[PDB]
Amino acid sequence: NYNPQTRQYSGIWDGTFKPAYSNNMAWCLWDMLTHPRYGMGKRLGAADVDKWALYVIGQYCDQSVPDGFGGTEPRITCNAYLTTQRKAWDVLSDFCSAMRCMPVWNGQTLTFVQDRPSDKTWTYNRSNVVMPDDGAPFRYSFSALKDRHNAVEVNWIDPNNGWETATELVEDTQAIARYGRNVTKMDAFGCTSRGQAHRAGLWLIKTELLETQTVDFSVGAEGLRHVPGDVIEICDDDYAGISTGGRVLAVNSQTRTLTLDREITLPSSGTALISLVDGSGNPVSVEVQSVTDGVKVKVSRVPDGVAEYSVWELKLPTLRQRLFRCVSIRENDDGTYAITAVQH
Amino acid sequence: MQDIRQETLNECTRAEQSASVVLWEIDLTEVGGERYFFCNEQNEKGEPVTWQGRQYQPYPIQGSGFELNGKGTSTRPTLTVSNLYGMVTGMAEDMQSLVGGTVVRRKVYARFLDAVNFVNGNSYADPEQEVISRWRIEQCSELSAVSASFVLSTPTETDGAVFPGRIMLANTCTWTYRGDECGYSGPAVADEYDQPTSDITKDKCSKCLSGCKFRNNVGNFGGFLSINKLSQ
Amino acid sequence: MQDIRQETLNECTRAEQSASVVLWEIDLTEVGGERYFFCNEQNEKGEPVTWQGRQYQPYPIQGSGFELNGKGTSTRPTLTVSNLYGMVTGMAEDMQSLVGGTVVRRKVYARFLDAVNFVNGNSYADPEQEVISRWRIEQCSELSAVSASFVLSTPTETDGAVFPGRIMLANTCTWTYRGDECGYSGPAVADEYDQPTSDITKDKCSKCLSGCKFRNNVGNFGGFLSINKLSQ
Amino acid sequence: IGPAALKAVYDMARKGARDEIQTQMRDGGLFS
Amino acid sequence: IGPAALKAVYDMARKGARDEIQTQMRDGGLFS
Amino acid sequence: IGPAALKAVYDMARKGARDEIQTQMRDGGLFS
Amino acid sequence: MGKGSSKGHTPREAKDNLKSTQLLSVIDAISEGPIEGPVDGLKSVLLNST
Amino acid sequence: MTGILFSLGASMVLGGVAQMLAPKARTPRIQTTDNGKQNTYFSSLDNMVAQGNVLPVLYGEMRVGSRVVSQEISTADEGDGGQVVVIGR
Amino acid sequence: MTGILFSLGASMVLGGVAQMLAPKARTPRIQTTDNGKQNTYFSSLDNMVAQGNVLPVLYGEMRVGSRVVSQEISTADEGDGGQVVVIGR
Amino acid sequence: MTGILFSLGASMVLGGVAQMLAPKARTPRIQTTDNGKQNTYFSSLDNMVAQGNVLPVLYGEMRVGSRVVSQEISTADEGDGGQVVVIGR
Ligand code: SF4
Ligand code: SF4
Repeated sequence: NYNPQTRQYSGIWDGTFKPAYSNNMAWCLWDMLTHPRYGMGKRLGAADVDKWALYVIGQYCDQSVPDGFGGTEPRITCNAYLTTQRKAWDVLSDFCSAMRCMPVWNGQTLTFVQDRPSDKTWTYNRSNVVMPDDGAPFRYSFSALKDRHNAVEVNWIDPNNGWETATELVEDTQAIARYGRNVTKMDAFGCTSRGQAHRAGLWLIKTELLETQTVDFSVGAEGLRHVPGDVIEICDDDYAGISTGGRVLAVNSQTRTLTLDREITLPSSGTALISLVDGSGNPVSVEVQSVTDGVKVKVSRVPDGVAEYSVWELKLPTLRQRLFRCVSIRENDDGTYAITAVQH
Repeated sequence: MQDIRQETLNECTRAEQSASVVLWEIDLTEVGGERYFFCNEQNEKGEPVTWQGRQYQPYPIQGSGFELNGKGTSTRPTLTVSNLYGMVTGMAEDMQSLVGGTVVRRKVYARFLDAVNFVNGNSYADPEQEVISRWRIEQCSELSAVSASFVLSTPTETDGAVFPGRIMLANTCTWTYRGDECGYSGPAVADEYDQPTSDITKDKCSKCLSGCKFRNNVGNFGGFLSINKLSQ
Repeated sequence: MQDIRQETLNECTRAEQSASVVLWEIDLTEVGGERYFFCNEQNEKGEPVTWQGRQYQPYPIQGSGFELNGKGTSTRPTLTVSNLYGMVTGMAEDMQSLVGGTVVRRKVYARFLDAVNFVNGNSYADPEQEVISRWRIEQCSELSAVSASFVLSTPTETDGAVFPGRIMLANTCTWTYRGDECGYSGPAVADEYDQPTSDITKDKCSKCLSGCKFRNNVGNFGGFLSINKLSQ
Repeated sequence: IGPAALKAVYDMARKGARDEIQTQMRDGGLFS
Repeated sequence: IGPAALKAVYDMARKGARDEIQTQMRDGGLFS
Repeated sequence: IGPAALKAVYDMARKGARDEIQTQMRDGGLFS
Repeated sequence: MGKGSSKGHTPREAKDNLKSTQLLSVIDAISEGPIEGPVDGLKSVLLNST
Repeated sequence: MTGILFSLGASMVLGGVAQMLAPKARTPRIQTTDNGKQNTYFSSLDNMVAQGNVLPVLYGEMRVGSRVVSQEISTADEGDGGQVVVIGR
Repeated sequence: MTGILFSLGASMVLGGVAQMLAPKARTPRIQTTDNGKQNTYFSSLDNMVAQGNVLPVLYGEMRVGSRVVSQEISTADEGDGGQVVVIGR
Repeated sequence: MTGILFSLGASMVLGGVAQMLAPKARTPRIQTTDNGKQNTYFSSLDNMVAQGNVLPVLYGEMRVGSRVVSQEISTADEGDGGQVVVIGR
């Protein structure tokens, strides 16, 4: 479907390829991984790499983004002339550093996980996760002072001023007042545009200013669904200070009342939605109407087959969601899975 | 997310669950051997465990260390299997240490297992529910009279690979003989020592200019002649 | 040698001594918060320990690993404080992980502690006797429902620093806006995208030549123009 | 207390080794 | 259980250290 | 024998790690 | 011109006296696979920097 | 089938949050012969020797300098390819 | 609040007694392009390029060569600055 | 007089079977100033500076370029060593 000149897609892809010249970075990486005579085609077949994730990465790479001069340019375009002989890992982590995707081996195929906005997958409250002997279900750790970079110098070759390399400085003035100045040097791979180098530096500065928290916890017997790159929400009662998660003790369909595990208080001037797990197995949000004795609620409708001891979550409008992004899932002998995440 | 079937997720959610069975399959087709099926337990009737039609055999085998992390080095799980009776020795002397074959692992809840296993049958049998993952044997860390331990690895590993990979040589051809790039298909001509021959079994190119001239295929020569004059 | 007072040394050399009290003060003034005082125990009367007029609060806090060695890497001591009731979480969401603030540690013998603490009073009270050391919070290695653990560091650490540190750039100014070297002090002129404005809140230099020309301050330009012609 | 103690000590030794390498990497250490 | 436990733990620690260094040297590790 | 054994084993592991790194630093080792 | 192969030339000025001229013959190996070619014909070929 | 399980968050974050989401790009080593001229791994503007080196790969529009396979100097022929040739004035 | 205490003396003297009282000075890497010329980190006598490099610091009396900010060639004016201008013989 | 004894076969083989029977030869670092010229540690064909460098050792028949101890330019004497010398035509 791809049209290299106009960078436009026609319809739904069918899994077939055609030969053409393009600047797209995703298909440059695909050519790197799976070409027989010079690339890595003999070790790594075409079935081991998933062409379906590279499709959406290529779509993300071709969107129109403003440049400084007032025009519009694609985000990422591969312009490279590779002359020296390096390790395959170095070239792979130079191709995956420009489009900011981490190459992780899924169970069956090698997949690429990119950093673009995404929606939540599953919610883990204090009842879903394993309680260690210490007594702390979640353990949060933060980034260091000197690891929060503020100024980056990016090298890129200049088509206009002769193809000699030129450096650009990206800075954050507000962050420097707080954390001091932490300077870093970086190279932009396949860069021949000033806007792309500036965005490459700005991504580091913003991701190290904004996302500074990680969490580690264990989830038992239902971690089969998770692979690296999933985005999950954490509802920690101790962190928030208010009860937001539990399990259902009894359901009454005729009166539409749920007896919860612990007492809850309705917020003032708002509507609270209680998440429920349907008999089919997909979350179904329903709007809370009243709480009788703290334990009992009165939902608008009761989803079909809400069994006893099923996870429920309270979604207040005031509180902000706490999303996370998995980076490792260590299978354990006890049948539990240890999950590590970084703020999203 | 892996596209796990709905019934498997419902089984994962429940408080009281059925047994979890891991079904190992060792594939040696690429190397030149046959595919072997093993499982850790027998069924309830004292027979090999039957999943679909495979009928995995009982044999002490354990695999530990599997993980899903891309931040650091590769995963490198470990698989341990016993050879008290000398099976692993027989496979390793013959198929060159079982290095290069595939290992496929399936996790199926005992609830969906085939109805042949249980004496009273299973009404919930469903052969589509499983979780599959493929690895490739890398090394045989130990081999003894008690047990034998292999270390697996991902099919896509980048340890010995360099990207451009093609060398410009002055006197030696880098192509593979009779391959796609050499493009030669004809009668056997010479030996690997540039000695004339006609038997097809012992026809090999010497990767030299004379060896290529035997084929009159000088046009497709891999190397670039007379570079050493300039490099000097 | 530290200038320890004579009474403290006399207490050190004795055979039977009084209790040694460590008093912790966490300073968040530079970050923008308030200073917090903690101590590990209550006094003999069941009240907060009063040293000078500070009245350090009782709270489970411990710091271990302090050292004085310049041969190898830096010291990096550790400080552990509990947050069963969520105090540390409240301080960390608000003041950005308490990273950059100061920690000051005082060791005072219970003999010289103030007279308010002891029910019968203290005749030897002397507020001058203490040993002080300063550190800066570096990281929060853990934060859970049971405890919170920080790692301190020396104020003079050389991890992310390079000495010269001034880059000659062809198109970008490295000074700070309205700083000492830029030397601009006047009405708001432009935005960070070289758009005209008059609000003083959103007056920012774009570090570009046009952004500097808005100020008519080209003379003090940080960068050096037309270098890329020679570098080419 | 049997081989389980040996396995636990091996895991702790590996963790200590990683921590020591990361400590030595920074300024002033052997690897710097 | 006496100093013999300390000696055994030291030997296991050294083995773990060698294993960790060799693991780190390969592609993607700290030393690569 | 409680967490104290874990802490002692961790300290011994760190000592072993330093010793092993210094041993491998000299001629013939991995780091040479 | 064509994609698979191409040719171009700029004519040489005629001589006046009876003198011979040297000739430099160079072959360069640009890249590996099928590449699309020059962007603007002979203008994309630069000797020294002209 | 036993051991101790640790938490990797503090160990992972030690480098930086960015490195957990995307690897880091490589920078060539510095040589003082260049007088501060800075190099990159994906561009090369000069003609290099051939033997023992790899054949490069070009992925996008760019100015290229290429490895030399042949180079010689000889005497040029007077004929310009046409039937008519005129020598001298 | 427990552990084992070790002795550092045999570990500290493994490098040398001199390194225990004062750090060691750094030596630049050797490059064969110089034909055996030896460099140091506190001297440079040649003019280097400007962009992307730091502005140097000079701490004592020394001969210096410095990064170039401008360089051009043009035709010179005949006037020497005085009122009287004489051109030719 | 106690401890645990391990097996070294898997650790020794980890690099390769060849290194167990014979060490590996060293390769000089790559510099881009050479335009891809490849160097080795046992040959040098050019004249190098003398001070601060070692006096080389030659072990077999080979072309050599050697460190310079002296170099000067002066005017040459007319006498060729014989008793008779003739200047000019
Ligand atoms: S030398 Fe000629 S015949 Fe032999 S492999 Fe090379 S191209 Fe083919
Ligand atoms: S560009 Fe001009 S006004 Fe802006 S910071 Fe630099 S010197 Fe000051």
